[PDB]
Amino acid sequence: HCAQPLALRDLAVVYTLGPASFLVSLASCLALG
Amino acid sequence: RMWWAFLASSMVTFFMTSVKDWAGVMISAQTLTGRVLVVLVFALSIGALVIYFIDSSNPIESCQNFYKDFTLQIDMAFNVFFLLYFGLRFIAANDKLWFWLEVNSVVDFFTVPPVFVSVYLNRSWLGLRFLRALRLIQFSEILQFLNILKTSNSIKLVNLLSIFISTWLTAAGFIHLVENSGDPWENFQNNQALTYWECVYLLMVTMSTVGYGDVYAKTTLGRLFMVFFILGGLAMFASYVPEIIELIGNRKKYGGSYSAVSGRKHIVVCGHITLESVSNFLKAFLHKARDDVNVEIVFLHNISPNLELEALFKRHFTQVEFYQGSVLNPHDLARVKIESADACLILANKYCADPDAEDASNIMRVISIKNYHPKIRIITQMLQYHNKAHLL
Amino acid sequence: VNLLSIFISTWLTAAGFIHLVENSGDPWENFQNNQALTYWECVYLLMVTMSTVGYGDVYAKTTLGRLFMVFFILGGLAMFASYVPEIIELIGNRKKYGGSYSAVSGRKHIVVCGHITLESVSNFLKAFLHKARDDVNVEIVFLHNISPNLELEALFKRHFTQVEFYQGSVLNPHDLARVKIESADACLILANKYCADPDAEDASNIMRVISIKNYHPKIRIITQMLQYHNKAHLLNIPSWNWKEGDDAICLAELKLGFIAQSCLAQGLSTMLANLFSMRSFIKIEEDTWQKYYLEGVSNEMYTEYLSSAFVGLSFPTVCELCFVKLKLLMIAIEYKSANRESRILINPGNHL
Repeated sequence: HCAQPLALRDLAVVYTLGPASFLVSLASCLALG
Repeated sequence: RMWWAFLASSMVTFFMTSVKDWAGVMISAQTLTGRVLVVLVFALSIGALVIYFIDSSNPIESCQNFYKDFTLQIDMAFNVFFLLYFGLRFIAANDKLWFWLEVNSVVDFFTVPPVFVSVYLNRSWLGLRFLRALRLIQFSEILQFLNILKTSNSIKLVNLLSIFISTWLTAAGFIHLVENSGDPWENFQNNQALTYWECVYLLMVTMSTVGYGDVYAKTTLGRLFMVFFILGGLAMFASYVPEIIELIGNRKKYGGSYSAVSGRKHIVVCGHITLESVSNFLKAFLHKARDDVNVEIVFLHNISPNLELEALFKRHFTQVEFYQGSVLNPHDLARVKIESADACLILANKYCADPDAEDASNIMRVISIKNYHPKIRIITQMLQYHNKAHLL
Repeated sequence: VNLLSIFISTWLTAAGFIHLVENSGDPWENFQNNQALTYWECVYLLMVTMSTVGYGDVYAKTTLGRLFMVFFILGGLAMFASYVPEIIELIGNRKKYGGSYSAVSGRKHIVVCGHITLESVSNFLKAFLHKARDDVNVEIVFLHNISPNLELEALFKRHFTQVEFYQGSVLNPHDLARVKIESADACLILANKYCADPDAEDASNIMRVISIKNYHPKIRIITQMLQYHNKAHLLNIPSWNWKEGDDAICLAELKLGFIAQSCLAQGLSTMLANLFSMRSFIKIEEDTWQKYYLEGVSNEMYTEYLSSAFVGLSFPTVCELCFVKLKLLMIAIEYKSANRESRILINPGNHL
């Protein structure tokens, strides 16, 4: 149990993952239309 | 303790004409596609609320991955569908600043990124996911699309109840999240373990001002928000509800239908129902010397009685009933069950400006009563002798 | 703002009083009975007290403290019953029917004004919103300056999904802008049929027509007219176009013409009434006059452009072919001319 509490590799992307997903969905909606 | 990352994800996330027309058509509730999409998103919001309810008993921070538990995967799928729905919403409208601050948009902004990070990364955190409760405000709306609700009053009442429940559950989730965690300045060692349902019970006690005190918020943040919640509740109760509650409390007094009882005959009295005429008619008809006491007098006048006539009816309540209506309207005749009435007595306005007009009115009342039920006895008062011939 | 400011002021001042009294002790108790209380906790105690919740987690323990809270309770009840409640009731006042109709694209709306009472609205909604009407997307918005009573409120309520009301006068252009009459399909004007003087009511309706035309000339107006001779005033308006669709429903001429033509042939009033009015479907199986009456009522009076195949054929022959082959009854023909405007011809002869 309890593999790792910290990860800088994933921390470099955790900040942008939400906006990344939202922008990808927005662009998909724009392109499919 | 990595709640900062899952909060900052949502925080950062929050911070062509032809396709716009297409999106506006699809999102519009006028089409069936938009109706079905709204129904699906409401059902998914209910599912997300149920997921939060189950996960409330779970520890707030625990490491998990998608393959470990299924409910995590269902919640992820719900978040993906919410993301698609939000994209459609935002691309639908011409102006974008409203969707930059829209309530459903901000709820999605605060609920999607935390799941999107918690699905794969460890330290799964029950963040601001209780905000899915706010989607019950739209509940009344779906009852409109499904044609179950057909009355404006009932729709308004359902909307009021939905908003009440949504605010209750949202604030309960807020209190649960603030109490289970500690004060950030206090190194999270001053937290109090509170069940979500215990938080709901606490909020119900506080809104009613019962204040039992068995359960209360002990953290500084929890108390500060309790003070903010009583402020908001008092303001909403003084502003949002009271006019509508008074609207719900409005009621007609004398509207209704006569409840007949077998073995007790009734006579229907109409015409000039006024304090003087009713007084005289009652002092003569209901004199204490009558052995015929089983007869009940039902009065039918379209004017609502004043306080003195109300008192007059009150004194003889055990024999006298009143209803607001006119014998000209067949529905009002049906209300007093005049088809089974022993007799109909018409009182005349003796002190009338034009006796002929009043006699004509009484004759036409006789015509109405006869048309509804020909085989009923009628005793009508006649001001002028020559007007009796019309009855022939 | 003044009310909120005085609320915050008295709240913080009383909280400071509690904090000062509780942090110290009773002077006769040698200050050893004191309770340690942070100022914000005192503010929280005051707010859970004034809202009458009363948790009991935090409370005053000193004699002077509990003495002040008794006083703070009595004073707060006095201020809530004397100082604030009148202003609170003042703010809670709100105009019910003020507002603007928010237009929805694809949902045409008509604006109805004039004599808006129980009887006129009841009749107009009974005839306009008959359940047989397939044309349903048209929404009616009423505009009359007098606030509706309780029973008219209920009448509007029973058709809440298709009928809206707004308080104002068509004479005021702001009220016209509120109901978005520039995008309205048409404006109907109801007339007070039972008035002491028909001329005054007709003149009022004509001003209503003038105001609506002035706001937006390119709008259709259907107005009820009490007297025949008052219709001439409508010809005075340059914006009044009969060819566009503006019509004047003169109640007197129509009713008395119905009665006169019935005198010429009894039942013609019923004929035309069942022609242009719309009814629900009722089936009679038993052999009575009512069954035949229903097949009679089933017909409705329509208009349509004739095909080129009938050009060069006399009206009797065209009617013959329409009745025999198409089961259509030729009633009238709109004649077109350049020297004269289009005229209706009732049963043209062989020569035409």
